[PDB]
Amino acid sequence: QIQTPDWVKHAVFYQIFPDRFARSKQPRKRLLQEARWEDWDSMPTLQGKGGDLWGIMEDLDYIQNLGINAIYFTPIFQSASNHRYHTHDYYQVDPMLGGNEAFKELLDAAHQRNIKVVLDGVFNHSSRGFFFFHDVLENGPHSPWVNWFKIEGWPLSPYNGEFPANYVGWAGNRALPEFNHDNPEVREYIMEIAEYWLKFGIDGWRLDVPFEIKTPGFWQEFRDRTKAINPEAYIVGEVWGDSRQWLDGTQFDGVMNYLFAGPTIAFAAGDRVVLEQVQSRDYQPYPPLFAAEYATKIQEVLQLYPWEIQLTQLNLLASHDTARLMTIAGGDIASVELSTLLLLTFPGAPSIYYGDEVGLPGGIDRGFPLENWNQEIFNTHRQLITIRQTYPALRTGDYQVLYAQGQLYLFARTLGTEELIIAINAGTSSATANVDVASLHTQPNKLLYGTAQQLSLTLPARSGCILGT
Amino acid sequence: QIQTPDWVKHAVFYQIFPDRFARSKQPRKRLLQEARWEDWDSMPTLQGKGGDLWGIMEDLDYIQNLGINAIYFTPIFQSASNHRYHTHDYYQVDPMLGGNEAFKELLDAAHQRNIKVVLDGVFNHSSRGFFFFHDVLENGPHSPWVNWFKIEGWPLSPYNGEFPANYVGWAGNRALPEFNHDNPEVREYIMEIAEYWLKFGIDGWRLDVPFEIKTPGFWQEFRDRTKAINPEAYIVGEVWGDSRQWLDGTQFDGVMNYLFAGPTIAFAAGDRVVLEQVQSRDYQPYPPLFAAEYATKIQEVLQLYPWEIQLTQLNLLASHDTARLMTIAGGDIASVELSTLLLLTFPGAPSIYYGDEVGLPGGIDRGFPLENWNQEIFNTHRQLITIRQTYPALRTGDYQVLYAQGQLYLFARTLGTEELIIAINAGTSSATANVDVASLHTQPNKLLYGTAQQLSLTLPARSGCILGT
Repeated sequence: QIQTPDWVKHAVFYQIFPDRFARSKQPRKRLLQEARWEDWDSMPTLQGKGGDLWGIMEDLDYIQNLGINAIYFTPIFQSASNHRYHTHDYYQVDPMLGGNEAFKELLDAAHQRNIKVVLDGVFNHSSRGFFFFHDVLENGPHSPWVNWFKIEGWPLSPYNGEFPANYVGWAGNRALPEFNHDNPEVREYIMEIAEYWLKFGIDGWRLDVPFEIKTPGFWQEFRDRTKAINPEAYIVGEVWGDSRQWLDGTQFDGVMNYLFAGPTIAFAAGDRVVLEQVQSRDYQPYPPLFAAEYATKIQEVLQLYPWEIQLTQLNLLASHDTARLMTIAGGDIASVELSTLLLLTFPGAPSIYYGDEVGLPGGIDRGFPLENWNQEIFNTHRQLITIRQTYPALRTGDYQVLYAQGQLYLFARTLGTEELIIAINAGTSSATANVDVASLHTQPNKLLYGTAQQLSLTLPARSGCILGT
Repeated sequence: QIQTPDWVKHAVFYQIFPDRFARSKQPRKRLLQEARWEDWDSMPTLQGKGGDLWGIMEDLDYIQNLGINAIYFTPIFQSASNHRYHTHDYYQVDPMLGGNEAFKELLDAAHQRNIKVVLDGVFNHSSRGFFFFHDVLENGPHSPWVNWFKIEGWPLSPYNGEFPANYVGWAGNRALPEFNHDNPEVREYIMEIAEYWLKFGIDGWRLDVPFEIKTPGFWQEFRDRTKAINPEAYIVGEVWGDSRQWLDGTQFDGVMNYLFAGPTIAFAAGDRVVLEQVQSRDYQPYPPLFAAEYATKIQEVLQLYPWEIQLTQLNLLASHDTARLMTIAGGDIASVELSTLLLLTFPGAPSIYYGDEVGLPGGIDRGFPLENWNQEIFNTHRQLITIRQTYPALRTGDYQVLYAQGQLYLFARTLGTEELIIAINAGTSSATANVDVASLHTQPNKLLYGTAQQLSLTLPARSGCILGT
């Protein structure tokens, strides 16, 4: 029977790019932990400004105060500088980020505050330094691990672009050599990595481009071993698109729901979306949508997966891969507030991208959020998160479209007695809706957010509200 | 005040090339420890014959029975296949050898039997996969570790021999990129590696080509930190030649005494040395020596270093780097027995190269000794080791040349009351010596080995003996 972690159904996730989050407020002995202070100046690399895991641990005050109870990262394992997606050693948190020691301290500091931590697993490819590929570059045909990868001919040309690489790399890039997952050895190796970190204490896995590993039975085994070590462990696939193939209950607990992000932005932002700023590969926040259109595709999205899994989906509006919220919408604040509102009132776990909560800009490849806040946008986030953690219906309640006409959208979230009405007016003019709400046994008349069985609801332009009771 | 480990002064060392020592007598789950047996056949690399650390642990019976009480290895850290001297990760025992787990079991099994273990430290250079060099190959000029190595210009050509590497490699080889030890960071990194394994439990360090690291103060610091973790830890430099520079008491406890090996072989083997089989870079077992000549250069070698250090020298007759004993002497058994005799009766710790003890051949680049023994040569070894562990004088006693004329050599080892006379007749004919031995207070007349104050000693051709009392 389909079962997903319960803590996830009630969590608020917060995606961090550690390299560019926060510096520690203290001089840190990263890498060379034994080095004495007198030598500090002699050591240029240690002495002299990127973000690290110390930093995040130090800013747990801020993160918790925002209302966050679970942070998940981009890839943090040892890898070359500015290339965290080209794994060198999966068993080691990168030295510059503070290594396993710094990670262990952050991990404990988080758990002490009851904040979960999920890591990114880049298992489709590694790097040219990854040990077993290293052995292949050194021994060629004689290397015993040739069959661990996808070699096409000899000789290989790892670094000289003037000659054919002769081995398959992600997106045709030599620095991203792919794994031969069909090989039961490669598979066993991936599984053992997954198990290790769960034993270490992480609260589960983000899966990078998991749809590339096509070996049948691969992800069910992944789920089996994973849950074996931690039955409450959260397995999220980063998949852009219909993810039914992996959401049958035997693989992931959910995916990063870009199917939610596209329509939500296309409706809240409308024709204000800055096209040259949309990572069209991930989501489609265009063409602009009218209330009735947002309503049908949203319901279509809500009946795509089993309800238990829908509740553990990772809803988002941005990621390391896309532009920030303020940027995708040409600085239109209302687009941010309206979008965030739909995000924090959607069934499934919400995910806030670090920086968005302070109105920080960001195109498709900026950081250090705690360094000019957009107070308004910040308050919208904190307040909405408090409200989501205050009413169970907003987390695991059902979802009912009440009204969707023109540019005005109304739906209700209900759990037992609790009934909440959420309204969105994406239009440039004030609007009112007359609705026959006989599906509700109460009459939500109290404003829990914003300003505003027969109901007459009037909303100001580009505004949303939450009605309680 | 100069002080070296005491256990070393009474140990008998046994040099092993793990890859080619012994296979485990059991199917082993190296690398993928979690893999289930049903998959064994699906895993070609695991299922299908090199030596490993399991194997050595299983053959501790044999090693201890030989009389060995300390084994030291060639490089065993993670590295490409057939290239153990090109380190990939210093913090990991190579997967194929059984990893840290297998090493941990061998380490404990040895210590339970009171047998020490010394590892080889290759700190002058690493490999192209070594993480920080990896970062340099990936980021070039922008890599933050450029100054960790010896880059000469851009761009670098790591694997394409048709273009200049542009970075310094050991002996001009690109696969062996050198470290910039002058960099206090590189140095701190080396030191931390050294400390780690000592904390792990190893009984000290063999230092590979340490004379290449010229940074002043480097080896004194190495000694300081090392002994800090384990005051009884054995620091041996692999240096071929006058090692006074490093044997002043602030650096090594001793070196692999090739200054002993050269003359010893040149005398015991004489013109039977097979020139095309001598690694002339390490030692010079030519031209052949007459007794009187062996005597003067041996005394010259015995007054080269402080006595406390001479007692912890690692005397040997062969290494991974040279030809085996049976091979260097054209299969002349007497050369082996005579040489081994001089080795086991010399002041300082003796080192036996695995295979030599069974007459195994070996040119300058064969293994698996426990697989046709030369019983005679084996008995000579075991017996001589038993005799060395039986009389303290043979270990830490003084050294006095009694007679050296023609092809007949006599010396005594004395400790307190104990006085031992060792005789060598390298000649092809029977010989007798008349000596005035007034330096001794006893008259050694008992044969403890071999067949034979005024003394008349007669020795058969190509033979040696030990006289007790």
